[PDB]
Amino acid sequence: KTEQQIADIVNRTITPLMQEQAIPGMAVAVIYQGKPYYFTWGKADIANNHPVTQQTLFELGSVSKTFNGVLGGDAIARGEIKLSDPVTKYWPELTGKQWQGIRLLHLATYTAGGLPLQIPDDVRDKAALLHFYQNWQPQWTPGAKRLYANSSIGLFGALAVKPSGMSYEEAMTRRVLQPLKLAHTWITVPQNEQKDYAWGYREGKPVHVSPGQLDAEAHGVKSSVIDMARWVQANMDASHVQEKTLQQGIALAQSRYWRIGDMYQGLGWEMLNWPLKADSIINGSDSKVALAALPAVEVNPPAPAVKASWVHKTGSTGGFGSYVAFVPEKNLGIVMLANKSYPNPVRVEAAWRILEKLQ
Repeated sequence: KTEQQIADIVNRTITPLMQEQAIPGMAVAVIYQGKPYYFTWGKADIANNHPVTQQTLFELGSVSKTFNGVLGGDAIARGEIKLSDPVTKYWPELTGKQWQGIRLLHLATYTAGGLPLQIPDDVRDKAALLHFYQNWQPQWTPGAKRLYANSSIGLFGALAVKPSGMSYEEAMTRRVLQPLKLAHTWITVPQNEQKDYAWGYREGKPVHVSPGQLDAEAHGVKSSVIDMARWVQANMDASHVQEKTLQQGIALAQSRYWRIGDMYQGLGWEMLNWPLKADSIINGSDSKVALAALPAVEVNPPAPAVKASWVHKTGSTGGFGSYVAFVPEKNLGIVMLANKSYPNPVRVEAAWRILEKLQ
């Protein structure tokens, strides 16, 4: 209930997590009764002894897919695209017969038929990207199986913005970031903000890898703890969001498009019915399960966003580990940002422990 109790609950979980996982720096935001509480620990840059602050930028990895889903939802609300539209409507160059029957819905929800996890490192331009998709051989018919893939949701983001006439980063900045006042959220970090951009660590060493094709769409957002708290607030309850297409896009990203066991696939967001057993989300986050091709069950028509849900997303990069989770029915949420990638089951367990103790 009190700020001191919230602080005690958060510190009791995060301090031993950082010690056990050898995390150099972390920033956490808790949304409790719709209000944000911010916490920072450790170092953004070990060698220069820079501390984590409320302005520190962390790489979100796959949490970037939530921004992709919402921008896609906003495009639907504008009347620019429809999830039922064929992929070929936005990329007429994809003449391959295997692309007939594949819709934007399938790209957004990993159900196109076995698109690969990543874009190959040698595919470095649009013609090479076209050749890659043109020669891709599906494993299953569209809608049969869900197989998590950056080449799937990455292409959804790229195509969703085509009617806008803007690049993906520009459409994301104008349509999502600026209206929600996310002033410390970037895809390309400007030179003047490099001083706040944390270093990611792997095996005790600073790591940096240049971005590849579709990185912005699938995995390229960087954000601060304050903006991530604002992102969770807006996604939990968009009633204050003045821009209607964005309010509607947020709601569309939490619609239930497919059922995969106990999980429901949204646009970027993944949801489970609330209340639930902690083991479902913890075991569910293990990469062996998360990356598995599993039968997908279409929800006809998509079920509108359910308030009684555990809505979440994990994400990592070579040097970062992030996790966001929220329960709209309880006006309760958490953001966990770290400059070391650590096991997903460990993130989910720590988030569950904090949110269980707060409720």
